[PDB]
Amino acid sequence: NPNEAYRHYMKKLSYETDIADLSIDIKKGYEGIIVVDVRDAEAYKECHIPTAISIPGNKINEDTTKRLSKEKVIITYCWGPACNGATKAAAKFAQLGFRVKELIGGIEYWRKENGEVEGTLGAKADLFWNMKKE
Amino acid sequence: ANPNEAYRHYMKKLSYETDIADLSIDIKKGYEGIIVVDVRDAEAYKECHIPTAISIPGNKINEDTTKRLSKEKVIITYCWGPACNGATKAAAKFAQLGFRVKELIGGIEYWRKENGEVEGTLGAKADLFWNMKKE
Amino acid sequence: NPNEAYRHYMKKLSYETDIADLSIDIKKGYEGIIVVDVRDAEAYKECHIPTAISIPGNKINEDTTKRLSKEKVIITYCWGPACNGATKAAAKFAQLGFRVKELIGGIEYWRKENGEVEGTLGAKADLFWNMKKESLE
Ligand SMILES: [Cl-]
Ligand SMILES: [Cl-]
Repeated sequence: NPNEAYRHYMKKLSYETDIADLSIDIKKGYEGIIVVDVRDAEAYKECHIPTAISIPGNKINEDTTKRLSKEKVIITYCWGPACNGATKAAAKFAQLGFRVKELIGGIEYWRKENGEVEGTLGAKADLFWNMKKE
Repeated sequence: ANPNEAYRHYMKKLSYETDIADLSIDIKKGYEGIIVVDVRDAEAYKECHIPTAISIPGNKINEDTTKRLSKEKVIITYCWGPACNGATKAAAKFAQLGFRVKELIGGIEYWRKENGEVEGTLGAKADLFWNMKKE
Repeated sequence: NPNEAYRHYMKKLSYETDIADLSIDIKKGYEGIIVVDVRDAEAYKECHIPTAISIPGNKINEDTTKRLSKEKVIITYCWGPACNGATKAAAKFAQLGFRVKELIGGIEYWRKENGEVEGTLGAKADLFWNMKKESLE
């Protein structure tokens, strides 16, 4: 029924955010969020989203987030739609008592949507995770 | 989890959405039990949209703009693609209006990547993705 | 609240797996999973994921799954993000009593993430589903 549907979509929206919404908070300098790149350290060093900090997914714990305020909202992101990293991170952040949303689209679509990137390689970095690279 | 719980989950998920495949079918056979609604900006629509689809910007979904729509048909909302949440937000507003709705995963982005035809001013010449930098 | 949030995220993962996780399973030779390609038979024969068996979604039932172990886990995959195949498939498998998870990204992102492909056309096969090829097949 309509009511059940409404609750469903709203709830789904409460656990996520898209490239468009993020691009606005960054552009307006909203400080109510902390953008966290949960991919590999070297991946972040080569290319990452503006204002984002690095915290590889397997490194999320009390020590690596001691400086993060529980008053803000954590936005996690991985490579893209084909990655589950952002989701695994969200669970860990949540377990640590944070309010968290996962970015849908990842850095892949942030770039496809013509977003700016920072890093050692920038727009020259690989668009996708390379399963064979390692 | 166990099969019983798994079955419920997957079925439920399927009840709130639909893919490019199922859409193309109802469009090919001219099914009229649906109303394809483009939620993106008015300009994007006019430039390139899915066949049989109407234009209703997400931020404009309300009683006034949905007065000619029949609660008898099923609403199918769609935005740019996997990176957009428009279709989802649109579904909530539509369900809030007492409608029966489903969001289209893939957006018009995959409708094209899947050799789908489009109508509009620029047609297949329109940009594939949303441009953050465009004013 | 954090508590509910944790339950939500954990449950979402319990019904899926990604390219990365599957690649590690294929490489480590894990036998606790059964990769099932749910697309059209022809598509599979042309290009599919290593160690995966062909079982078209519309052809899933007790006859085609009789020789599959219930002790393992079924991983379904369709073309990609814009497909519901794997999800419809998961449901049927769950109805048959199997433990199952769907692969997000499908074969599309498997190949994009530089994955190996086996089949007739291999890496030369089409990357996306062709809406027109249907009438022609
Ligand atoms: Cl108005
Ligand atoms: Cl692409």
